[PDB]
Amino acid sequence: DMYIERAGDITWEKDAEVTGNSPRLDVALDESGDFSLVE
Amino acid sequence: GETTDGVYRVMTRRLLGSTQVGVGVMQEGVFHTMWHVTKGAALRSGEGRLDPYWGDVKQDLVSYCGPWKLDAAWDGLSEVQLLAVPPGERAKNIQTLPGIFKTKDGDIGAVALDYPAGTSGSPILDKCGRVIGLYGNGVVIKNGSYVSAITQGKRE
Repeated sequence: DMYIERAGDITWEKDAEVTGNSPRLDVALDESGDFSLVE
Repeated sequence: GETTDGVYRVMTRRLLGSTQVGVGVMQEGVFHTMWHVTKGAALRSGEGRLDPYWGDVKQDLVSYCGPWKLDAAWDGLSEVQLLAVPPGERAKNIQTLPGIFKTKDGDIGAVALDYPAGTSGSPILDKCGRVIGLYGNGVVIKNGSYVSAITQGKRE
């Protein structure tokens, strides 16, 4: 039995931690909603 | 139950203790999450019940109490923020420049940030605080790193 609990407001934070790269990938999406890499 | 707009954890007591299986967005009286978090099951909010209203396994999305309301889109140029809500940890904003998933049916923004599976459904936002999609359906790339699509639904 699943239940939900509030965790916060949805707002942009000024000076949030900035990280992560920006990869450009060729991908395929199957009927089950799974993404896979295309090579 | 609580109907205030915002980000919520999705919990279960079926397993050991209380386990966080995902996250979602309450907006305009509708609860929005990824299909793989709830498998389309009903949810509880205090003494209230949220019934599924729309869902699609291929898009990996589901809405409760009404139709999908989120329609903002990544502009293809700017940094966005993942409002990560990890299991047992406070909601935290992470800023990043999305990459791209190129598919036979068009291109989708993607965020290269790696959080526990229970963070699925966390919202990705633009600089106006609008939800441009949900985090948690993606792929594991060459060096073992996780990259999530920015998954957004259609507002009918």
